[PDB]
Amino acid sequence: QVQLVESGGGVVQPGRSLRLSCAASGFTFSNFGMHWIRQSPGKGLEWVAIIWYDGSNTYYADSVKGRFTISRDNSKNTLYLQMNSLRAEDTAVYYCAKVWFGESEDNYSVDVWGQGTTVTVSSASTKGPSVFPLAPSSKSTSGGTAALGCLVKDYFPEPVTVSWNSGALTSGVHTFPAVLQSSGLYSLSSVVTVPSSSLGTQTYICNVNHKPSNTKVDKKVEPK
Amino acid sequence: PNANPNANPNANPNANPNANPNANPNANPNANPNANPNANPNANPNANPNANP
Repeated sequence: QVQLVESGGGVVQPGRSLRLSCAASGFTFSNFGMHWIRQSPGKGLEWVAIIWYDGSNTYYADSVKGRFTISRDNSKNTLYLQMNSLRAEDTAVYYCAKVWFGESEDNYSVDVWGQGTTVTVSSASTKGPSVFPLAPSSKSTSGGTAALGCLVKDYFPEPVTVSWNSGALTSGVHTFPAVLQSSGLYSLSSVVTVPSSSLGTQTYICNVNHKPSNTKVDKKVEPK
Repeated sequence: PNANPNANPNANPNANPNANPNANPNANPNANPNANPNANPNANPNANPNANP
């Protein structure tokens, strides 16, 4: 069927430039106009730009007008978006989208969305996380169930992966979504409920992995 | 049985300000059949961006 594949996203310092691409397949790309639409937690869904099938007419949102340039290569079936003078608030997930087919006098929007590529505009430098144990004790025990975890603090950028006992422990695991701090570093927690009768004897180790920095940390959580 | 020529010739403020649901719903044949000079002269952003085909 119809398929759209975005590429080019990543971490970029403010003031620099970045070029996103969108590979289209399953249809005649040169016969359809295209949209770029971005989504952020602060603003929700937000349209960015539109281009005609032949590139003759282009439109941009007011917040990005004069900075972004949309283009296309119908011989390569590729859609491009050159983003210059990026600001911090441009951090979002960017989708390319295909205009639907309709009547000559109707209005138009998009029917098929791409996969999406994440763009994070921040002046923070790449930094590995600090892994601290959330040690269970009498104050974190209710009945026969206890809770333990790992705090993954002060890392940049996203994402990080957390496993327990090399993946052997998945029942009762809750990995919270990361939160962005005032320092531009992310932080999250991962918790797990275990039988209280196993505390002090069963070993629990959290394995944090960050491929962009090749960080691998195995932190053992011991009771107090 | 005639009309009082000195009666109220003004417009009753406490009259019916709503719309008349039984009024004329048809299209007026002898209405403005020409184009409007001060219509929209700008291109439509959400017009057809594809081929005919």
